[PDB]
Amino acid sequence: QCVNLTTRTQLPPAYTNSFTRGVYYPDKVFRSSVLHSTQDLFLPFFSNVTWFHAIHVTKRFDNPVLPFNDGVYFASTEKSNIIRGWIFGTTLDSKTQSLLIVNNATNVVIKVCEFQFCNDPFLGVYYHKNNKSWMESEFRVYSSANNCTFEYVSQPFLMDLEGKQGNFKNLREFVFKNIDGYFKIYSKHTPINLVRDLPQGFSALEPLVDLPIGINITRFQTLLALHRSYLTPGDSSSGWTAGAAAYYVGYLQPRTFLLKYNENGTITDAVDCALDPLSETKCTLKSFTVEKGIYQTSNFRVQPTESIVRFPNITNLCPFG
Amino acid sequence: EVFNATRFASVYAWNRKRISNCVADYSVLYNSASFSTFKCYGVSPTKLNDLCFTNVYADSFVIRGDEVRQIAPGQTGKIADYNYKLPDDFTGCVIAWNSNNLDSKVGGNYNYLYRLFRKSNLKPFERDISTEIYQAGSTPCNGVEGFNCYFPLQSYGFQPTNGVGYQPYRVVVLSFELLHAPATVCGPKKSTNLVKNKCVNFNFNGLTGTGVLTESNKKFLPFQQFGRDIADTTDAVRDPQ
Amino acid sequence: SVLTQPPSVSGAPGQRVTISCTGSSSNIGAGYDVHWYQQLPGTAPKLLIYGNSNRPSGVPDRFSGSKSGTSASLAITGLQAEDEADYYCQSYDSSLSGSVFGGGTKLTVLGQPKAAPSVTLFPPSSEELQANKATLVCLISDFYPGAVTVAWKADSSPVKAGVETTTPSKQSNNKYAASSYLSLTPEQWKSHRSYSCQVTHEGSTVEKTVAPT
Amino acid sequence: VQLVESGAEVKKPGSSVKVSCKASGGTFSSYAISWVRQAPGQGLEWMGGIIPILGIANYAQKFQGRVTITADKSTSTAYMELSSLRSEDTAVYYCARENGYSGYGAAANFDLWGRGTLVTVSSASTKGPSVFPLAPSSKSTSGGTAALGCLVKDYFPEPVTVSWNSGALTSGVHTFPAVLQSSGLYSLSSVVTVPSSSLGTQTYICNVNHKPSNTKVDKKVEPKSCD
Ligand SMILES: *[C@@H]1O[C@H](CO)[C@@H](O)[C@H](O)[C@H]1NC(C)=O
Ligand SMILES: *[C@@H]1O[C@H](CO)[C@@H](O)[C@H](O)[C@H]1NC(C)=O
Ligand SMILES: *[C@@H]1O[C@H](CO)[C@@H](O)[C@H](O)[C@H]1NC(C)=O
Repeated sequence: QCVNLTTRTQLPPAYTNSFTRGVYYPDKVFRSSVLHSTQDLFLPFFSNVTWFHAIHVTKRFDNPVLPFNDGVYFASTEKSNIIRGWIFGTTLDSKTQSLLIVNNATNVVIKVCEFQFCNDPFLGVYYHKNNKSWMESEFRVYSSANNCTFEYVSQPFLMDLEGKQGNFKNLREFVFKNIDGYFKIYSKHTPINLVRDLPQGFSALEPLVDLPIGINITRFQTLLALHRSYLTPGDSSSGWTAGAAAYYVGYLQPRTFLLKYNENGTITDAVDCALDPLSETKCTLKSFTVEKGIYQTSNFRVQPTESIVRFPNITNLCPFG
Repeated sequence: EVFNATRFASVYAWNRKRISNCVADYSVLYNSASFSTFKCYGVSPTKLNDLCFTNVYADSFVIRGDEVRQIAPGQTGKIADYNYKLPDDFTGCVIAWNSNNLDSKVGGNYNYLYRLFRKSNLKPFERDISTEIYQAGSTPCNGVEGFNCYFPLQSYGFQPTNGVGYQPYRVVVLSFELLHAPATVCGPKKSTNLVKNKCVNFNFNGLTGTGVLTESNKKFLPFQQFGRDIADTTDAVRDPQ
Repeated sequence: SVLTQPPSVSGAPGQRVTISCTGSSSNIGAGYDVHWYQQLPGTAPKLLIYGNSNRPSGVPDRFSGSKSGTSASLAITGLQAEDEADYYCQSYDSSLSGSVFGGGTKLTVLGQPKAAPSVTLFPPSSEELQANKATLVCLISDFYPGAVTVAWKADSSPVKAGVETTTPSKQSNNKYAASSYLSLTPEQWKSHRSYSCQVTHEGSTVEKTVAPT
Repeated sequence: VQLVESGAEVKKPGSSVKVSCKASGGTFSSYAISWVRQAPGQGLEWMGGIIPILGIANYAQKFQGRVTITADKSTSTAYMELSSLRSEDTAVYYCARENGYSGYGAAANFDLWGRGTLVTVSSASTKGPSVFPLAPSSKSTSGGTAALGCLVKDYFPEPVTVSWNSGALTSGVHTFPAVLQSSGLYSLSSVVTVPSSSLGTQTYICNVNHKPSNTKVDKKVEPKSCD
């Protein structure tokens, strides 16, 4: 079960720029000392990406129903493990096979079923007076479930329930794709010390486990968790806190990318083919170093925007009886 | 537990087991050298592992020694028509053996029941647990042990000191179904042995190449299975053993 | 055991409330029919619906049962004043060689407002001291609802022995009443100077202390 | 028809219990009869079902060979015998009836149930009860009302009712439930409100009856003299 909120003020989302983000392994093979390019769903560099805030100091809490496209990029500079999990679905009315991948304090629960998703499912952490530790007690994610067939349990992972207002210390990236009904999850923890304007660093993403659900996903929505301290009366209407968090939502575009493989076998650089003419030349020549000279990348074709089809004077009808 | 258990059920209410999200091998069920009769219609008993079906329905019940020939399509009796009817397109796989050392005891073992009387026939693959007294005439009797109304359920005559045609035989039937759902339970391959430094042929789930297996000095990340090279040739496959 | 059910569900008086239970592929998903029962606290359970296709005599039509694959469903419309019971799902299991019920969920959640409690303290009599025991009683009455926390103290350390709490019952004026005993010995009854009964009800803390001497 | 069962019964931890299931009318010698239990804290279990026509026992694999259920055709009744009781047997049993049918499922349903037999076994067996008087003091009587009653202790087993003047008092009576102690003992109380103008002309007495103990104590209640 869930509860409704009241009308209050919020902050509008801003638009930032990415710097060499959205790179992962496009296959499950080993490559070294080879410059091979493929056609997969990646994120174009220097593109316009959305930015959503989650800090308290006010009362910023936005969780819209964004449409799920072919491949997404969810980067989160997580510090105190505020975001718990993510849900998926089409209409969220207990009619399709919705997804529920949450990361609790005991074990990861990946249950793809037909749960009754409410308008805003959020986790609740209450602060006890006797025990001086943050414990999760308000488990308001779904109402009930009628029938389900798929059920999988992932590996246990520890999480911190204490929320602070300091600077972030870690960075987590999440990539969700859906090809041939299979679900792909790319995640890797990279330590960093920054609040915004992510640097131009490079870090790959390795998959963990493939989920053959065999269904179509068109919408998605992230889940947020709040804390119930002694400063707030304890009601989730106008007094609450969320700590400090910032997540990025990006859409992967079907663009070819040239990857670099060293002797160790990890991804070092990523060169696009439809972003910059310099990178396009490095993409077609299959070399990271280009000398002086003239080359040919592609062609220039002007698509017609109008079509004039008409006749002089002919005018008649036709019977068929 | 379906084969080896402490006790079984009757024929009017038998155990129904479904094999889903699992995998098994029918090679051990053939070389047991402990079954009395083994009939498997619809498919060969030795060529049913390569081809697989969607679901497997297995039922377990007890039967006498003289009624083991009644489990077949194309005859009429007293048990094959009132307890479990066999259709024309019956591709089941029945297995029977003698285990009179567990379901028989001195004094008379009458634990399991059976149905003897019935109004009419029944559709195949249907369970009948109706304990209503079958009426043979046109007047009721309020369910008494008198005239014109007899109880259809009767006891058994199982005894460990009987002969060979009246002993409790553990009979099970393994039926197969071809539905629109993909085949879940099929036949898997096992691990025979490993040989290296010689030109051999292997099939590591993604290719079938002929060559040697030399000991490499590079360790791969624990998320890949294959490996290419500069010339775009798969020459490094991790051994899942 | 093999059948799991949610512990509690919520609903509104006028909306559709749907409850289900999940099992295995050998008891409910094999093909066996399900049976739903109602366990009222104070009477014997009766039959509501069998096979999810027929309607027995004496049961309303608002109950709807269906089987979606390997799980059953129960949907109702309208919450009357007789749904303060538990719902169990029953199906024939082959691995257990018999019938097995579910967990059971509670529909009623809460319908009790607050009020002002009143506690009285009665010391033991003179005839009870010769019985080699001391029963310190603490009666609470005229309060709502019946959810109180009983605590004891001896003016120097709270007591963590011999405490008990009796569930409150409904009075004739829609009120609750309860009592708490304290098993002690007369050897230590006269050594301590006083005894009290500390009770809290929505922040309201009322205190009453007696004196044996 | 209607099936009537026995009331409450308390036994020893390690003895045999003897209950029965009676049937009013007919439709008992033609259908199967099973026994379904229910305990506060967990779900409902199923021991087994017995047929009265053939007299065949059919229990479950979760219950061992410690309970025997018999049937009778002369008076159409059924008995239940269970020895070597434990601390978990504190529950209630029901005498249900089964009516089979035809279909693809063919599951056992319970259309007709019984009344119920409360079988509670614990320590602190039946002994001699003792009631203690209770009188108000000068500090507890500040207005025009008084509070007094009788306290019952070391009584066993349940149930035990309390009457005032052989039922002559109806307004202001309140009976408190029991509670499980550390030694398996129960304790109740009963207080009534009365004006202070009747404490010197009419006395209050408590009449406590006990059916399993065949005792009836009549103690007097008098106000305190020191306060
Ligand atoms: C690459 O480096 C990592 C981290 O040191 C090591 O775990 C891995 O074995 C290396 N892989 C190769 C191919 O050298
Ligand atoms: C028919 O042809 C004449 C001359 O080419 C032109 O002016 C006229 O518009 C035509 N008719 C139509 C309907 O276009
Ligand atoms: C297979 O099992 C062996 C030993 O049980 C283990 O060393 C190996 O890693 C396993 N292979 C897997 C899990 O792919």
